[PDB]
Amino acid sequence: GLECDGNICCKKQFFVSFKDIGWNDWIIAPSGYHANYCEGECPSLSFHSTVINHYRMRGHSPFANLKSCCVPTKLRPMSMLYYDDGQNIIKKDIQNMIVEECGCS
Amino acid sequence: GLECDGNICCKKQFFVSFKDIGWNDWIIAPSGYHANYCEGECPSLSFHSTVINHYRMRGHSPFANLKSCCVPTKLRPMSMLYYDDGQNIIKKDIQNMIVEECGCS
Amino acid sequence: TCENVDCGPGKKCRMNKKNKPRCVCAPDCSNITWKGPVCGLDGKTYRNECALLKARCKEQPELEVQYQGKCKKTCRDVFCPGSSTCVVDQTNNAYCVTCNRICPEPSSSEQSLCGNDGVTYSSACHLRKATCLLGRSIGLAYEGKCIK
Amino acid sequence: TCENVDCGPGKKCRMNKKNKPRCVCAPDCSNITWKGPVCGLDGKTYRNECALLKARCKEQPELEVQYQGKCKKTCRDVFCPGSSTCVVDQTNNAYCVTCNRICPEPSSSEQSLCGNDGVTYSSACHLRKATCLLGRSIGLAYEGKCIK
Ligand code: NI
Ligand code: NI
Ligand code: NI
Ligand code: NI
Ligand code: NI
Ligand code: NI
Repeated sequence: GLECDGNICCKKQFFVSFKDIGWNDWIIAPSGYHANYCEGECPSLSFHSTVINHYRMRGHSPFANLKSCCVPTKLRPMSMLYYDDGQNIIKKDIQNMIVEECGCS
Repeated sequence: GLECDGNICCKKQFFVSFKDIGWNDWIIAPSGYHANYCEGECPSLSFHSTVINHYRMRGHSPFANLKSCCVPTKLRPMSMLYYDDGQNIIKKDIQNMIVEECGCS
Repeated sequence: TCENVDCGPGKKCRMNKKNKPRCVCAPDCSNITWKGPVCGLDGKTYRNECALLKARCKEQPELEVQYQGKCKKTCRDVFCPGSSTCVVDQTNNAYCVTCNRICPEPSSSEQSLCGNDGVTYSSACHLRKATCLLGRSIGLAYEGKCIK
Repeated sequence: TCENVDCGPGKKCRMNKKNKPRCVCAPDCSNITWKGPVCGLDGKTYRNECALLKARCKEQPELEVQYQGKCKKTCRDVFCPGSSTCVVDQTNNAYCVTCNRICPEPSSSEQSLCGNDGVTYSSACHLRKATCLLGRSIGLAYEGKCIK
């Protein structure tokens, strides 16, 4: 239940400008993007989350007392053109750039 | 300041057994491992964290009101041998299997 | 059981393979002006803008048309929209971008760089500006002022 | 400024390239019994066990010696420690493992599988058990009982 509303765990749409940040000469394109983020209260999984979640079960011994929190559960890539160390123009499709979904860990 | 002590954000050493979980016939080796996890209170970065962190600065507009939390800041790989879908024996070095460091996001 | 599910604009509910209700991409393609192939910001040619909008919903939330027609090598046959201009990347693919033009002037020469063109640039910003404006990498010959 | 910094066992403080105090790997290699090369659980040959312990501290916290000597292809020349036994993976690399032996007996035949060996196995667990024990993949010919 991501796009933030009225206050739980949810995705907040949020635009960052590379000019604001000071990277507008290093990053050729785009000029900014909706990176987004997760806000709110916490009252498919990686292998690590999956194995640990087993020991989080009510009454389990040993017990993993994991600090639960509103984090990204889904991320998306974005293409970017930027200057490398030789100051050459490089395009890449960069993974994990955008927060697409948020959830309680 | 990871290994948990006496209660902030910190790494908890924690062993999971693939037998406990029910994966001991699928996973050939190892039989379990110290996956670890992060526990505690929150009162190098990915590109996404870096751009968003700029808008988290005291008094910034627009302002990212990010739900801060004790999450892994460093993960490590582990080798594993397991059966694939054809029930063939496969070895891989799997990235991000172990929590090595924890910190407030 | 989708009667009650609402997934907002761009999306529809559809029953999946295991009977469960799921939200799937369904962008509005009902008034696309340009009917032909388009070149996405990912450097991929799409059959039309509708295919690009579905990829945007499905996989790349910031994917946009960067120019009309198929993606091209070299800037020779590329027409960039608006105030954007053409550059090529490392494998000679054309991209339409808006070049930065503002570079702070440094008060020393410690930031100086010598381009492969034999030109001394006052800073990385200055070399990057000439590069974007030229349309293709110039590249760093070595740090410091060019040696005479 | 490292006088005061303490990084626990396996580690030491050392001044880095930019003057800052850092913790670096420094495992105890002062009584290693086996002096020769070792084969790590990652399938890599290490010059000795000390090199393996440094890699464990630096990069792979669960890396262990799985057998002594260089890593081998085929199980022909491999001696597994303890109750462990040898299998080969997809490219014929030898690994020392402890095979599972416990498989629940299913009460139907819906879980049945036909191995490439022409043997009908009652479940995936049963085929995996015969596989580990054989020492090499058998593989699935098709789901269901073997057709006569
Ligand atoms: Ni700012
Ligand atoms: Ni956007
Ligand atoms: Ni959304
Ligand atoms: Ni359990
Ligand atoms: Ni361990
Ligand atoms: Ni540690």
